[PDB]
Amino acid sequence: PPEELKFQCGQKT
Amino acid sequence: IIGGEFTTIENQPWFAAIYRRHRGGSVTYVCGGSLMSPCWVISATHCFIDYPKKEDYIVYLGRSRLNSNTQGEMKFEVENLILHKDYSADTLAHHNDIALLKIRSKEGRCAQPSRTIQTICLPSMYNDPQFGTSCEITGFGKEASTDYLYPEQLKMTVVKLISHRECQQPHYYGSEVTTKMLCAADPQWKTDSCQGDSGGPLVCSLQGRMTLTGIVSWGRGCALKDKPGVYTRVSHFLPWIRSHT
Ligand SMILES: Cc1cc(I)c(O)c(C(=O)Nc2ccc(C(=N)N)c(Cl)c2)c1
Repeated sequence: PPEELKFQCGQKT
Repeated sequence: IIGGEFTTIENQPWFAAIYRRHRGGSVTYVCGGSLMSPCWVISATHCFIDYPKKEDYIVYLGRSRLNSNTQGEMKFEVENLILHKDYSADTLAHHNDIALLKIRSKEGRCAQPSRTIQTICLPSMYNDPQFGTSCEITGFGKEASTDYLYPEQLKMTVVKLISHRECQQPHYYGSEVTTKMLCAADPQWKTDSCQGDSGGPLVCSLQGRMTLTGIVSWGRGCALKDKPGVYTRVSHFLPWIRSHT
């Protein structure tokens, strides 16, 4: 699935 | 930032560093910003007002240092530079001090998520934390008001939101502060944002999310007693944000 979906606003990894 | 600790981008993955090119060869830091969605960064219009030439700015994501590179950083050009039309500056305050930068890389793409690049959440319409909430600010701005250079390492600190009632006291900022601004200070007036921190984020937890509650806008001095830092109140600009992104 496309990279963008991996953004989760507010999360730090 | 006066006070605070040095940090790394992993602790603020939505922070964007904006620089300006002078074709003589130098690139200088201008302001900070925050990544909202893959192609949009938000900052302050006052950072661009004097040189609205989008082609002369460069935006970097995944950066922990100011002039050296960080592994994982991404470089973008500004495809669109939207400044607030009702932006005004008076003796201290900047009104409607929010700006949007649409970014594009040389390959033609927007940001990709990494352990150093993440978006920050936007609040819901007119929704804020209550005064007393501790929020953090980050940036490469001055560490002392008398400095003429910016730190090379990213810094961060915590400040608490204070009420408009408190910030509008005649001995603070009076009516310079409006409902479209938020004031944040450290109880001991020891740490605060300073010159160079403009455009950056004021992050507070709101409904369980780390939310972009403010954008570093203006302040009298840095870490001065009764002189809080004033931030643009993001929650009050949601219609504006949505209309352009
Ligand atoms: C000429 C210039 C340029 C930039 I970029 C700034 O950030 C400033 C500036 O005054 N920033 C600035 C200074 C102090 C504070 C504060 N918290 N007290 C704040 Cl919010 C912003 C001035």
